[PDB]
Amino acid sequence: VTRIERIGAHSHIRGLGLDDALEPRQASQGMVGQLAARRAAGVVLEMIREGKIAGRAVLIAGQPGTGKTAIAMGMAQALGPDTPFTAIAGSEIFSLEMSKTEALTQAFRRSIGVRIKEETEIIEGEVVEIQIDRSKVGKLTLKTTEMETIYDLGTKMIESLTKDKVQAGDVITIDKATGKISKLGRSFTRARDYDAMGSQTKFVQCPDGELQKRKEVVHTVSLHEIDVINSRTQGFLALFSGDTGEIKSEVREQINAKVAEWREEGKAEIIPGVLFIDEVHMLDIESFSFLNRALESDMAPVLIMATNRGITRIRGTSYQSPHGIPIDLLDRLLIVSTTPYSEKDTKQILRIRCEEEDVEMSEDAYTVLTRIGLETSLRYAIQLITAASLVCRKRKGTEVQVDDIKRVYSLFLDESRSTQYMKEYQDAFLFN
Amino acid sequence: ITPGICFSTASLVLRATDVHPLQRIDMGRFDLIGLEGRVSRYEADTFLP
Amino acid sequence: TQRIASHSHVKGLGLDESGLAKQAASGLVGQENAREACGVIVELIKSKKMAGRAVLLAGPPGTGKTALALAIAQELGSKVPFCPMVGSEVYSTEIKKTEVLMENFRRAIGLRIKETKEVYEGEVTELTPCETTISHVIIGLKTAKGTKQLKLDPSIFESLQKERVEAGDVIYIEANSGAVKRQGRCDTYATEFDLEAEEYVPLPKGDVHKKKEIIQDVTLHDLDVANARPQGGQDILSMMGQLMKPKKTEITDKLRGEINKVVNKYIDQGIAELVPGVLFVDEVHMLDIECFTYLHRALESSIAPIVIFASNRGNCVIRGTEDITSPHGIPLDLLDRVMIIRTMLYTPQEMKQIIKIRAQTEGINISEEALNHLGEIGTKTTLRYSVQLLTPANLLAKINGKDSIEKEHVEEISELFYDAKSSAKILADQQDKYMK
Amino acid sequence: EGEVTELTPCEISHVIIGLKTAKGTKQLKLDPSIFESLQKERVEAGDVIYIEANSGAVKRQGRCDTYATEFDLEAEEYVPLPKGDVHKKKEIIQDVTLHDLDVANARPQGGQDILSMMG
Amino acid sequence: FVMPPVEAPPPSLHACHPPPWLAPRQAAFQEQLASELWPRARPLHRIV
Amino acid sequence: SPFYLDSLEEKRKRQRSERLERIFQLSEAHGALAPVYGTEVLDFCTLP
Ligand SMILES: Nc1ncnc2c1ncn2[C@@H]1O[C@H](COP(=O)(O)OP(=O)(O)O)[C@@H](O)[C@H]1O
Ligand SMILES: Nc1ncnc2c1ncn2[C@@H]1O[C@H](COP(=O)(O)OP(=O)(O)O)[C@@H](O)[C@H]1O
Ligand SMILES: [Mg+2]
Repeated sequence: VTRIERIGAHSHIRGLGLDDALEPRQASQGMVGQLAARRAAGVVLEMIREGKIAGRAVLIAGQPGTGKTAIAMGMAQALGPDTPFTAIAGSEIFSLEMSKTEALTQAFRRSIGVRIKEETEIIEGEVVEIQIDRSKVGKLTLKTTEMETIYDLGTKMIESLTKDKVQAGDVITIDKATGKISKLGRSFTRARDYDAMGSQTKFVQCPDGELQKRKEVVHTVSLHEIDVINSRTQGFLALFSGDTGEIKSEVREQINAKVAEWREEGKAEIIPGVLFIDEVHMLDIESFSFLNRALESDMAPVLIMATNRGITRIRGTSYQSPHGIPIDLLDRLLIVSTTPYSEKDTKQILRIRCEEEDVEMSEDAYTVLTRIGLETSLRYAIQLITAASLVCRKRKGTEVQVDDIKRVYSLFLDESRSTQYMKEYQDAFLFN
Repeated sequence: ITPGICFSTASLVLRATDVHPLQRIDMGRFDLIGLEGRVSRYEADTFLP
Repeated sequence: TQRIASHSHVKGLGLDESGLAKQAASGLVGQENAREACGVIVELIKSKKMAGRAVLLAGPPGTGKTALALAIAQELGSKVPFCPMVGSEVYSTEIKKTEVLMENFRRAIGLRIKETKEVYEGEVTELTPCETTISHVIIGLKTAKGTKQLKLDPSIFESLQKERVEAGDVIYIEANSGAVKRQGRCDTYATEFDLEAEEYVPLPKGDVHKKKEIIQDVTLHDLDVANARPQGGQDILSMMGQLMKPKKTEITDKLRGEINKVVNKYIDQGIAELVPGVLFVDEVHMLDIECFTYLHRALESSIAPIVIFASNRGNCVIRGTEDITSPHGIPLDLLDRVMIIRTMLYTPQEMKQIIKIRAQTEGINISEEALNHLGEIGTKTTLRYSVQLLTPANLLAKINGKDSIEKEHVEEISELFYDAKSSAKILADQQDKYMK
Repeated sequence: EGEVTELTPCEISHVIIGLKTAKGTKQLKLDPSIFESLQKERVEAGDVIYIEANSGAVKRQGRCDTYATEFDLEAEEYVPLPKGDVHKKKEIIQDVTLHDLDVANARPQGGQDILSMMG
Repeated sequence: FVMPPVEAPPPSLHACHPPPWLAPRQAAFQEQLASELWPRARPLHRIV
Repeated sequence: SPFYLDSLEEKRKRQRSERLERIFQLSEAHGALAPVYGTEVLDFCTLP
């Protein structure tokens, strides 16, 4: 069937294609060429996995179509889902709700994962009888398939039971430490054959085993999630709405201290991750200045960046800098350069894309498409793969031929041909 | 002290968003935010399975 | 659509079974190559396996880019989500531009859910809670086809008491959720008082138990906004939140991923179907550099829809930049990621065909000489001006007592109204008098 | 306007109030909102109160002067008995602008309900 | 001491045949909100 | 059992089967979703 995840621009990439010595294979895990860049990415990946060093920045720079986002997706895939990988674009830090520096702080704190581990004793059973004498004192009877006992209730326990409207036949769990009662379900009897059911009622089997049980919960949360939880009274709602605002720095310092205390106590573990900012040249000079000192914290993730700009103008200034990035930040980061692909590399990438899309192409078609990709662009050839597959299927064919590629080349124009045709009729278009 | 403004509208307007139950699906099967503060990890992971 | 819009005559791309474009079909005249390209794009959208592919329709104004997009939408059908947006709609005062773009992206992705709904509806003849607390609720519902006794979950009693449900009221109960709506009193009790402020409703006609199997389409954005804020809630904070002004919020990527997981679960179960759909961005040149940069990332997602752009600009300045010019107002990096469909200008014969089609769509009879004069006017000034002259000319014909447009009516309308070029000439001849 | 002689709730609970002045006595039945306002003003038997029927605004002015000798330290402000009638109607000229009406009807605060305070 | 020159109740929505459930729901919501919040508004009595 | 009717009992047992199927489907539907965070995680992460 068709799931929500479909063939995208980087669906064929499963990893960086390296061996145990971080030597890149020519074509492994869906990546072709970029040997030096892939080796550098693997070194950075080992640095991320060790987690010892904080606030390391790497910039993937190169011409468009040279595999920068491909390398970033390969790094994300090779890194486990356990380790956080926050991928944002440069334009996403311009928010109407929070400042640019707040957006960058939240992006930094989303990239550090905290794995928590709480062990809690609970009582779990089906309610048999609740007798309350008069809201002063009462008794509660709970049962399993192998056990049954009666409990003496106090004032607060009676109030909590009356508030939750616990009745007979309900399967509930009670936390011994805090006394909070959550209802799991109700048992099914012959008399409970309802014709209409409430939105929260559900029928479950009576629990087996022993009435007293230990509950172990292990989950991975980020620092930003703890900040949002502790920002306001019902801050967990902002984890859905996103209406977080600007969290106070004192709250962040308290949460860092508390997380360190948990890590010392053994109740939590830190998993530093990666923050990938794609098209960083969109960041303003203020954002770069903030990044300069944000990476210097002991709770800063690895900052991977990718730009395709030459010596251009920094946003918010009139200065020219080699990547659109001020040289002060560029001195804080290692630059990984991507080289343009050759004819063989382009053909191998086209083969991988065809395999991903399940398209059969003749060798002459591959030669023509590789020539087109060298002449126009690699992405144009990749799109022509699917266009030619569709056209071939339209004429009830099974293998894409050169005629199909020529047909889709005539139907769909690249940038150069469109620009030429526009220049031919320049006066027709508006605001030249 | 002034009397309030009495704004009169068509009775059909107040039923514009209303959809009959036989004409709409149950949106509670996608309710993730409603589970917060009410459903625990124990129930979802260990008990119900 | 009773009223006639600008593209009310576009019924499809007009292709044949081989994908080739007929000269005049489905309300489209000419643009054969563009129509064939749009047919290939429609075949791409139907074959749901591709995500994030983007298409640009580039050509001079009035060449039919919007008409081609609407023809694509008609060819797909109402079952595929076609979300039309204008590039200037991203400048919201509540959320950032990237949030608007992602919301539209999620709007384009559709989810089809097949479900059988059960509702118990009828006049209440008995409402008896059974004490053991309340073990269950016994209700008696009456319809024209009989009476049914129902055992209710005790949680529904709170809903029944809140709605103030008594004997003689017409209610419905949802089997899956227990929701109760008291939709008035039965009209058999309308005479129980001479003056009560009650809404009396006829007794339902069918059975008490009504079953309907329905297929409803929802988009991912609907689930996102459904999970952005809580609903209901008897707590004080929830109630005070109900009074708060509803404002669009920057929905988190965590919530997006969780909703994607839920959708995948229901797809695997077999109760959901995915319809990738199409997002059409018109006047894309109104986007600034930040929007284009974000589109670079958004289009590369494995979850994004097919996006169709349209631009009539030539070599113009990108909106967010100082002096950077690009071929269509679109950065070369985004142009590298799109397949460009080129629309050409129309010959006089094609213009006459389009004018005739517009006349037929607007219910206007036009003579051959009037049509030829209109075509000459369109060649002189613009196709849009000639199309816009049909209805006023028909009105003058109707006033004069004629059921058809003659040449004199077209001449009179051309005298009454001016096109852009004539008005600009008048303005240039009287520069001093007009405001600067 | 008068001294409160009886404050009897009538079950939402209405209030039956008895007011006396130097000219007479009258018993009135008032809305539950007025009873809530009287409770908020801590009006008890013997207090001189002012009620505006148009706005439902209840003001407690003080304990009646006749009780100012009972104690030596009561922590009360005493007010003389009203010398007119219990029920009065006064016609006055109000100077308002169109903007004032627009503001009053756009951010209403005349209902004295919870929703007005919330807004 | 500052008093608004004019005081008005909120605009009321009137329909000939409204949904018979809207008004009871609004009344219940207002009643619950008042019962939960009016005791907390007593300190502002002198200001009001 | 002189007044026994086979059709009425067949209808009643079909109704009982439908009711049981509805109970099963609703019980499965009302506990299918797992929380994004959960009560335990939120309680752990919530400082005083
Ligand atoms: N080394 C590679 N192996 C496989 N595919 C690649 C490689 N480099 C680039 N591509 C493909 O080329 C397309 C554009 O490259 P990408 O890295 O996404 O953007 P850019 O390099 O221009 O920043 C992607 O769809 C990607 O799959
Ligand atoms: N090839 C065509 N066939 C039929 N109608 C057309 C064609 N091209 C344009 N039109 C009509 O002309 C009008 C203006 O065209 P429009 O779609 O606005 O062009 P653009 O989008 O380039 O401005 C539309 O109402 C459209 O229906
Ligand atoms: Mg890239």
